[PDB]
Amino acid sequence: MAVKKYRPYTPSRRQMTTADFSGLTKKRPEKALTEALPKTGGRNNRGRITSRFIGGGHKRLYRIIDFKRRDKSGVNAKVAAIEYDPNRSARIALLHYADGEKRYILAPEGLTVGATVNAGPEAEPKLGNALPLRFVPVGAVVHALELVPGKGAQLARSAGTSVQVQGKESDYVIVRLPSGELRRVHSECYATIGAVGNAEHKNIVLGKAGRSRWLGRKPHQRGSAMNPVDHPHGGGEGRTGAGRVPVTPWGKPTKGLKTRRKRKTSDRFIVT
Amino acid sequence: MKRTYQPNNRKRAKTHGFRARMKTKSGRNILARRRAKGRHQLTVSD
RNA sequence: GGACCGAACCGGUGCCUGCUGAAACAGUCUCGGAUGAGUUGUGUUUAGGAGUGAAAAGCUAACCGAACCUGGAGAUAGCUAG
RNA sequence: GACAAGGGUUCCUGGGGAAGGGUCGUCCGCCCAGGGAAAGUCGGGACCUAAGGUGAGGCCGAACGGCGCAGCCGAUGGACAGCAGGUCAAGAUUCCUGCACCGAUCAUGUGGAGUGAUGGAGGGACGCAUUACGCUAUCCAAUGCCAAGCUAUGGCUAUGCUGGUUGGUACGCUCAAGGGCGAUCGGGUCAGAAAAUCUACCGGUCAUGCCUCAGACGUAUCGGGAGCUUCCUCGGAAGCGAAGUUGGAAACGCGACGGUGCCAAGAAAAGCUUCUAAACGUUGAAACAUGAUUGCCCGUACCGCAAACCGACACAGGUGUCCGAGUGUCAAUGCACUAAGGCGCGCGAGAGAACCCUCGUUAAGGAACUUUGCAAUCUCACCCCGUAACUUCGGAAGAAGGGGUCCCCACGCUUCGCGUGGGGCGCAGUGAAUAGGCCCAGGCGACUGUUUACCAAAAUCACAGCACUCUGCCAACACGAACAGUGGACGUAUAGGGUGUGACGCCUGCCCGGUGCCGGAAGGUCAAGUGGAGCGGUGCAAGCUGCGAAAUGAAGCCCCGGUGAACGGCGACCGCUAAGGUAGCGAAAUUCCUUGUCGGGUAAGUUCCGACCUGCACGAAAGGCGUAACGAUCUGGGCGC
RNA sequence: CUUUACUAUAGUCUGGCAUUGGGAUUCGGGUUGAAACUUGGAUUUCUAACCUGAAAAAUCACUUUCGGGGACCGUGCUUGGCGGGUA
Ligand SMILES: [Mg+2]
Ligand SMILES: [Mg+2]
Ligand SMILES: [Mg+2]
Ligand SMILES: [Mg+2]
Ligand SMILES: [Mg+2]
Ligand SMILES: [Mg+2]
Ligand SMILES: [Mg+2]
Ligand SMILES: [Mg+2]
Ligand SMILES: [Mg+2]
Ligand SMILES: [Mg+2]
Ligand SMILES: [Mg+2]
Ligand SMILES: [Mg+2]
Ligand SMILES: [Mg+2]
Ligand SMILES: [Mg+2]
Ligand SMILES: [Mg+2]
Ligand SMILES: [Mg+2]
Ligand SMILES: [Mg+2]
Ligand SMILES: [Mg+2]
Ligand SMILES: [Mg+2]
Ligand SMILES: [Mg+2]
Ligand SMILES: [Mg+2]
Ligand SMILES: [Mg+2]
Ligand SMILES: [Mg+2]
Ligand SMILES: [Mg+2]
Ligand SMILES: [Mg+2]
Ligand SMILES: [Mg+2]
Ligand SMILES: [Mg+2]
Ligand SMILES: [Mg+2]
Ligand SMILES: [Mg+2]
Ligand SMILES: [Mg+2]
Ligand SMILES: [Mg+2]
Ligand SMILES: [Mg+2]
Ligand SMILES: [Mg+2]
Ligand SMILES: [Mg+2]
Ligand SMILES: [Mg+2]
Ligand SMILES: [Mg+2]
Ligand SMILES: [Mg+2]
Ligand SMILES: [Mg+2]
Ligand SMILES: [Mg+2]
Ligand SMILES: [Mg+2]
Ligand SMILES: [Mg+2]
Ligand SMILES: [Mg+2]
Ligand SMILES: [Mg+2]
Ligand SMILES: [Mg+2]
Ligand SMILES: [Mg+2]
Ligand SMILES: [Mg+2]
Ligand SMILES: [Mg+2]
Ligand SMILES: [Mg+2]
Ligand SMILES: [Mg+2]
Ligand SMILES: [Mg+2]
Ligand SMILES: [Mg+2]
Ligand SMILES: [Mg+2]
Ligand SMILES: [Mg+2]
Ligand SMILES: [Mg+2]
Ligand SMILES: [Mg+2]
Ligand SMILES: [Mg+2]
Ligand SMILES: [Mg+2]
Ligand SMILES: [Mg+2]
Ligand SMILES: [Mg+2]
Ligand SMILES: [Mg+2]
Ligand SMILES: [Mg+2]
Ligand SMILES: [Mg+2]
Ligand SMILES: [Mg+2]
Ligand SMILES: [Mg+2]
Ligand SMILES: [Mg+2]
Ligand SMILES: [Mg+2]
Ligand SMILES: [Mg+2]
Ligand SMILES: [Mg+2]
Ligand SMILES: [Mg+2]
Ligand SMILES: [Mg+2]
Ligand SMILES: [Mg+2]
Ligand SMILES: [Mg+2]
Ligand SMILES: [Mg+2]
Ligand SMILES: [Mg+2]
Ligand SMILES: [Mg+2]
Ligand SMILES: [Mg+2]
Ligand SMILES: [Mg+2]
Ligand SMILES: [Mg+2]
Ligand SMILES: [Mg+2]
Ligand SMILES: [Mg+2]
Ligand SMILES: [Mg+2]
Ligand SMILES: [Mg+2]
Ligand SMILES: [Mg+2]
Ligand SMILES: [Mg+2]
Ligand SMILES: [Mg+2]
Ligand SMILES: [Mg+2]
Ligand SMILES: [Mg+2]
Ligand SMILES: [Mg+2]
Ligand SMILES: [Mg+2]
Ligand SMILES: [Mg+2]
Ligand SMILES: [Mg+2]
Ligand SMILES: [Mg+2]
Ligand SMILES: [Mg+2]
Ligand SMILES: [Mg+2]
Ligand SMILES: [Mg+2]
Ligand SMILES: [Mg+2]
Ligand SMILES: [Mg+2]
Ligand SMILES: [Mg+2]
Ligand SMILES: [Mg+2]
Ligand SMILES: [Mg+2]
Ligand SMILES: [Mg+2]
Ligand SMILES: [Mg+2]
Ligand SMILES: [Mg+2]
Ligand SMILES: [Mg+2]
Ligand SMILES: [Mg+2]
Ligand SMILES: [Mg+2]
Ligand SMILES: [Mg+2]
Ligand SMILES: [Mg+2]
Ligand SMILES: [Mg+2]
Ligand SMILES: [Mg+2]
Repeated sequence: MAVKKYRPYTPSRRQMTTADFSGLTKKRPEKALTEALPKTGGRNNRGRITSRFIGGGHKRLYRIIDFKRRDKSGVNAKVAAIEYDPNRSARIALLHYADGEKRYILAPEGLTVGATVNAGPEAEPKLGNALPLRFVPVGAVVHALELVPGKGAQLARSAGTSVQVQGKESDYVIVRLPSGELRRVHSECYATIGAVGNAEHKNIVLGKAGRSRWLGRKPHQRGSAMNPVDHPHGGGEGRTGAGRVPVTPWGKPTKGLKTRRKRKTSDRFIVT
Repeated sequence: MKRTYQPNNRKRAKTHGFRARMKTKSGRNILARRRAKGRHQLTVSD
């Protein structure tokens, strides 16, 4: 449950908090599993800014992860290491397969180095066993859930997030997302036992400005600073609160933005 | 007092190029517009 | 260690000088940052109701509350000159 | 001093004197002519890939066109074989001299068997800071060696002065820090599309061990070397050649991919090593050295922190990297003086008026100047002693304040010196140069940071932190001719978008009536459209036709409820409108009257501080009130000068 | 430049009509108290359209073997609202 606060030897560093480590094996991301071509770049695409800010930050390398894990079903694997992965906010496990191939999976909370893990439907609900929902015990907490059979795990891979399994109704199993939403997923969908690691990422105090910058830049402009031309809230004589509050190109806070869709009848209680 | 013109050949040639003006219709227009009145010697000769 | 003093470098606080300038924005002295949100080389990408902007309506090739060029075009001118 | 850009004969030689040159000009970067530039090894290509640019097919669009996997293009990076000298007036890792290496091809002998892909694997392969050990470049010393000379004005007569003091290659049982390596049998098919004798995984078996030379040394050899010599066509040509010691210092370079620590977690691809598929050969393979033969394309002169590049000038401006010596001064690329080298800035001479710029000193006084101590002093380096309120216990702090500093001798120590004692000198000893004036109060912002290129650097903006709210993943959201594509994101509510607030601490009240927003089965209105009673036109008629309402018809407003870290509101004499101010603050960056009234400070204070409060028109995330530290911020005051 | 000035409009919500099909249930009813040619509505469901993901074949294309969604969505036409985002 370590953090590492600092002394106040600088003006900063008092509030500053970093993360904890030594659960992380010293080893590099190693050979091509990574095959890392993040080539970090701002929101640009066809040449214009789409998602604002995000203009810089430290050079990274993407480590490819196996999200579906279907093919390795019925095959033993033993945890090798736990490594630091940027652009994740979760630890990732290395292991090795019985056939000798190495991959990456995200690291659930409480997974020690050297644990024997087995993917597939027949697997015991030990931590990290990658089995379908139909075979998931009632109310048990899992993560890394597939939204649809095949594809990958689109549900709850961020740190500390989990999805408990509500009682299955049809071949669709009811589940509860970490936003507190209820859903319906095919029982043909895999999931991984337990909750994500990295302790509570949330309470790391993130130092001062520029620690932001170690990551996506985002100076984040506050359009009421801006001139009328640039932004609606802009304009004024001295400080002025709003007058309206649609933003930034009209719109508003509140005012639910989701279209009326076919996924909506697979949905249970959109309210929070 | 750094000025506007920082010569850098092959930048000069990358834009402005005969090769360049050929790739698009808009410059290709300009090209054949210059071949016309204005018996001009133009583009990558200069 | 967005710590301190201080060169390189990056920057422009104050006074002056300069004002047909040495210079279409500088010079001396002074001052700020000087391992960070640092400085900068090369190649490249984004533009005119458009881009960029730690946000002045700033910058977008020495005059940007809408760049330049060519065209409509001898725009129109209840106004001024001749 | 050497390069990269960029410039384009500006270089060298011989001429010239119109113009260009801020004067002149016999001169030049100007004019005429002529000459000069040499590569298998350096940089680029015949190799590789990043961003980005392309892009058959493919996906989309009134057209022109927009996308996009593979592949291709693309150095700013990867990969890759030579050094030492000599020298045209003008080129040199290019030419020649000496010695060397690399590939390709073939011949000869060894070997007489396997070779090894457009495919697999190994590896190429990467961060920031700090740091131990060995070394070199490289510089320093001398009564070390070599060479040449001379005796200056008082002295020296060398133990003085001056200069020089090794580079390459080969070998060597020599010295040597430092640096990285497990080896091998077997198993499992589910791994790498099959393969594999390769890699991965699983299981077994045996300090030291190996491999490596940075660099030192010795011998040899090829260079170079202070100068010496003779010739001289005006000043240069040819020939000769000495010794290379001991002691010290030392990198950002080499030994390396070293050691440790840290969080923000630090390219790709070919060459390269191993392995099979297919194929050829299983008597003439692979491998080795041994000669021979062969070695293409482009760049290379000159300027290059600048009269040669960008600035209209032979322009006080700007331009990326590398090298950048000595003496002194803790250190240093600082400062002063100097070496090698380069230069005195292309008008000149006199005069020594006013005024003007940039400076030096100043009697007594010491801010009285003035909007303001603006400007300019004083202060200054290192060592020692010493040092406040307040504080988030880091700080404030170099708080202020005081002393020391030079030369000689003796002594002690870890001897580039330092300490102690004694002595000497000057007005004075960081003796010249580079180096803070300080303090008490406030206002604003916490903080480092950012901003109006060319009048504003701040109290603006950002900021960590906090809150509301959207978004379940072809996410919300943004670009877009487009059911194309991409960004969000190869992210998945500890995530992403928007909004306002702005360390931290104590906190954040009252009022939803109106506006917005979320949730709202009755009911009111409501479009096209289904339906089409009936009224009319024409024809003799069958019929063809012009309108055309009840009912039914969606989202929306009207109506109901809620929601204020939503827009907002909490004195147009109380006047009624949903309510009328919880703390905290208040003559405030808010105050009209106003120089409010007291108090503090001054000899005298419209300012500043403290009170009060009667708040013209403070007030709780347009946040309220505090706050150590920070500030080329703004305000008032003191010492010092 | 602004907004509860005027007016249109990108955008967006919504009804109808195509793409777009089948079957059960129910109510409304016609043509020959049920039978039944049936015509539509509503919920429900299936699956050939259509969308979409994994598999040695990265964007695609396929026999595909498949897995999910599925008459919705998306898209063309039209109806009404909203619309300083823009003009
Ligand atoms: Mg601690
Ligand atoms: Mg924009
Ligand atoms: Mg946070
Ligand atoms: Mg923010
Ligand atoms: Mg503004
Ligand atoms: Mg606007
Ligand atoms: Mg506003
Ligand atoms: Mg205001
Ligand atoms: Mg927008
Ligand atoms: Mg020509
Ligand atoms: Mg050419
Ligand atoms: Mg020209
Ligand atoms: Mg610092
Ligand atoms: Mg300090
Ligand atoms: Mg600036
Ligand atoms: Mg400067
Ligand atoms: Mg300072
Ligand atoms: Mg606009
Ligand atoms: Mg110009
Ligand atoms: Mg301009
Ligand atoms: Mg204009
Ligand atoms: Mg006219
Ligand atoms: Mg006209
Ligand atoms: Mg007119
Ligand atoms: Mg007219
Ligand atoms: Mg130079
Ligand atoms: Mg050139
Ligand atoms: Mg040339
Ligand atoms: Mg010359
Ligand atoms: Mg000459
Ligand atoms: Mg002349
Ligand atoms: Mg002439
Ligand atoms: Mg002249
Ligand atoms: Mg000459
Ligand atoms: Mg040669
Ligand atoms: Mg290529
Ligand atoms: Mg690529
Ligand atoms: Mg394209
Ligand atoms: Mg591409
Ligand atoms: Mg290069
Ligand atoms: Mg080479
Ligand atoms: Mg090369
Ligand atoms: Mg010569
Ligand atoms: Mg030369
Ligand atoms: Mg040479
Ligand atoms: Mg043989
Ligand atoms: Mg073999
Ligand atoms: Mg060392
Ligand atoms: Mg001596
Ligand atoms: Mg000597
Ligand atoms: Mg020797
Ligand atoms: Mg360097
Ligand atoms: Mg190291
Ligand atoms: Mg390739
Ligand atoms: Mg075979
Ligand atoms: Mg040269
Ligand atoms: Mg000049
Ligand atoms: Mg001159
Ligand atoms: Mg100049
Ligand atoms: Mg510079
Ligand atoms: Mg040096
Ligand atoms: Mg020096
Ligand atoms: Mg020194
Ligand atoms: Mg100096
Ligand atoms: Mg010079
Ligand atoms: Mg002169
Ligand atoms: Mg002066
Ligand atoms: Mg005096
Ligand atoms: Mg005094
Ligand atoms: Mg006065
Ligand atoms: Mg006075
Ligand atoms: Mg001053
Ligand atoms: Mg000074
Ligand atoms: Mg203390
Ligand atoms: Mg202070
Ligand atoms: Mg005395
Ligand atoms: Mg004394
Ligand atoms: Mg001194
Ligand atoms: Mg002086
Ligand atoms: Mg106060
Ligand atoms: Mg005041
Ligand atoms: Mg500030
Ligand atoms: Mg500072
Ligand atoms: Mg300015
Ligand atoms: Mg300024
Ligand atoms: Mg799409
Ligand atoms: Mg995308
Ligand atoms: Mg603010
Ligand atoms: Mg109520
Ligand atoms: Mg008063
Ligand atoms: Mg007043
Ligand atoms: Mg008094
Ligand atoms: Mg006074
Ligand atoms: Mg008074
Ligand atoms: Mg005054
Ligand atoms: Mg005043
Ligand atoms: Mg007061
Ligand atoms: Mg409130
Ligand atoms: Mg407020
Ligand atoms: Mg306010
Ligand atoms: Mg505030
Ligand atoms: Mg306050
Ligand atoms: Mg600052
Ligand atoms: Mg001021
Ligand atoms: Mg003052
Ligand atoms: Mg006194
Ligand atoms: Mg529309
Ligand atoms: Mg309409
Ligand atoms: Mg308008
Ligand atoms: Mg309107």
